[PDB]
Amino acid sequence: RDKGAPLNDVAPFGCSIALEPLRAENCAVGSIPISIDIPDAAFTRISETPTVSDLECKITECTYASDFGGIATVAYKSSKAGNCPIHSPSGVAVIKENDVTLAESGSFTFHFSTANIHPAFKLQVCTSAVTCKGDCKPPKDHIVDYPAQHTESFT
Amino acid sequence: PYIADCPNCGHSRCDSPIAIEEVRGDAHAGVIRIQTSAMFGLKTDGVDLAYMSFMNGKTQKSIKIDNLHVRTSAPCSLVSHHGYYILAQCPPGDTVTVGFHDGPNRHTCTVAHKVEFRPVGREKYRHPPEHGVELPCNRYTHKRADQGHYVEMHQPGLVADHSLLSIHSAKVKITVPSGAQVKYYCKCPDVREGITSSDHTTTCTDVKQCRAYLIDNKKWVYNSGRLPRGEGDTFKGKLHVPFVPVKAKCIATLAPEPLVEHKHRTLILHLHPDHPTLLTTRSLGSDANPTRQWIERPTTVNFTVTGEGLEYTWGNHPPKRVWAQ
Repeated sequence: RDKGAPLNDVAPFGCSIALEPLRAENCAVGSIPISIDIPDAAFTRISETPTVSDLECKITECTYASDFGGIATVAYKSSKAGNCPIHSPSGVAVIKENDVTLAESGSFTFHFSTANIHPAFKLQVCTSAVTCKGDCKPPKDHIVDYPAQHTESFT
Repeated sequence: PYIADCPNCGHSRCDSPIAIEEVRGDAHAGVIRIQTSAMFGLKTDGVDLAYMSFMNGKTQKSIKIDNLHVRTSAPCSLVSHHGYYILAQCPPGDTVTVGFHDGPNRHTCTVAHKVEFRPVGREKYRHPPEHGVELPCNRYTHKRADQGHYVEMHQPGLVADHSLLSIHSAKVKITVPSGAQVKYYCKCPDVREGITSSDHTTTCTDVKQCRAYLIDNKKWVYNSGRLPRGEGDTFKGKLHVPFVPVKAKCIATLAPEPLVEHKHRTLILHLHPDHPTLLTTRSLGSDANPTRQWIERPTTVNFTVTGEGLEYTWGNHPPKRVWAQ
């Protein structure tokens, strides 16, 4: 009753604690150089996924925010029809969808989140790059847990 | 049922059988474990925990528990008795004040001991509620089937009993309880040990200069500080404690929910507790910048939340978290 406060209430860089193996959970700080050896069986050979090039990408309502409020239609121009994994190799944009299904050259919006007013991020739709350039809008409603954006830089 | 010297026994220092030692207001659940020098529980022989054996005279009195009263600043609530020992749910109190009613007399015993009951949690109540979260308090059991510790309980030393030292019409006359061992001599020169039946005293005459003693070690005792040593030996009598402190989850505290209010990277929080609540936070940057303050008075507070996040702990209510981009 004349103590000090607990490290799960005074620590830095975001940790939680247990009287358990004496861990300090979930300490969000810095980076980790991670490397994986995938099973080659899990790969799909390149000649079986649709080639998607001759496409077009554009935002439609980009939300300059944390939750995946950023969206963008993509004028998919496929060869076959099927799945197509997606990612922005630039860390500007973080995407909710890992994979998008494709008919023969349709269009499918995805969700994302950014931190720069003019998100000029590449999007790699299963070996087809594209700039989803545009402009974003600030939100209004910021009191709930932690983000998916985590990409703040010079903007 | 041992008898010792109660400190403020109604009037002043008597010798009560319920002489209170080892008050333990160290748990959380409104409970204190106490030791009387009296051994209530079963009778002298074999029956019914809910009966009542203290010492009257050299003798026990194994009868009903009818009107026990532990109390403090307010009257406590009994929880359970076993052996010398009682558990009772008490409020806080500067003292502890115990007593039954034999029926002809109040016959209580009282003692000093600093008592409090913080519940476990960042809420500093004065008392356990009916509701709220459960979380790991420290507390004593209801039960007796208990071995987690044991305290030494070897013999009694002698005791005084000048009811023995009658007069043989000119000489001071000792007797014996049941053939017990009476340790005897007087300031004058006469019988010097005393291991006897009822003796007389050839030499001295006055009752007030003789050794009225009772080596009656047919039943061991608690090793109270208010015991005279049995000088002969450390006899056996290792004996358990019933009321072990256990990891009960007390029905426990909870503070009323906060009023969350948005501002630009800032939480205004109009706040309004029931009791003093320790609030605290952790700005999750590697700059921690935490805060602590017991809040009992309702207060609108503020928190400069950063970009990456903050967390928020309204008492033992679970920790919240917040994105303030």
